[PDB]
Amino acid sequence: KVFGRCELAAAMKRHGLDNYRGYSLGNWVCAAKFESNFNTQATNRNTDGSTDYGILQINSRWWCNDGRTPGSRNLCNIPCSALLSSDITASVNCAKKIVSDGNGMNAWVAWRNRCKGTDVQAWIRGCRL
Amino acid sequence: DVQLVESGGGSVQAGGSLRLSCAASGSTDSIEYMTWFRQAPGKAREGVAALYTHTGNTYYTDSVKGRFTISQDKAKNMAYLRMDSVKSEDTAIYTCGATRKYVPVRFALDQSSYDYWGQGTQVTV
Repeated sequence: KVFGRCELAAAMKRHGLDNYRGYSLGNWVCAAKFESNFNTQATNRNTDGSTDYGILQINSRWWCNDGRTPGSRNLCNIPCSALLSSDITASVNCAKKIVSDGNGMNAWVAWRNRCKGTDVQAWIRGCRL
Repeated sequence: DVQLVESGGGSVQAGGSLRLSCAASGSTDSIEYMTWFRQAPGKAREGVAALYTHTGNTYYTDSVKGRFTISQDKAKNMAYLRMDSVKSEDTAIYTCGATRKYVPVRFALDQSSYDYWGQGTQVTV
């Protein structure tokens, strides 16, 4: 499923991401745009055998188990397939754990490079939330 | 990829200080963690101090807390290990490690969490 910007903003708001760990809602929408282009089925294989899954491109080396990654730790205690669902619940709950790891949203490369320090509120403007 | 070069190793008397440098080449802000590991003679390699470059947060193994300080110069892809008040137990080959992927903090001092390594520098107390 490919979310619309405001459709995702609304869903993320319902999931309680607004100001989660101090990150306003726009940060999350912006992160999803650059990580997966709002695509819940996005996947990216890495040179270390791991794979990034879902709308927030969560890595199988640490957060979810896809049973094909060397040195996996499944800290979110979920199968990576749950991160490919049209229902973002699993991605959101894991993202909440990741952003609470100790280094904020910096864990998302796309967020660091295209969202951090920008006017992220722009990402929820017009959404009538 | 990332190349890691260490420098600053050598002899130091117990109680003295030494500063190690780790210079990375092959990327800049894609590097996530820059970390120092060490391997004492006849022992297994252990994480000593880790630094997450995008926040400057640091993580230390208990035996060096308060004595060693890891810092960086993000612009130059440099990581430094200031070893203050060294002890005989600190004798070892110090090696720099790095990753271009996020690593949960709880595993930031584990060697298996790193994808790039320097060649090591000897420190003798």
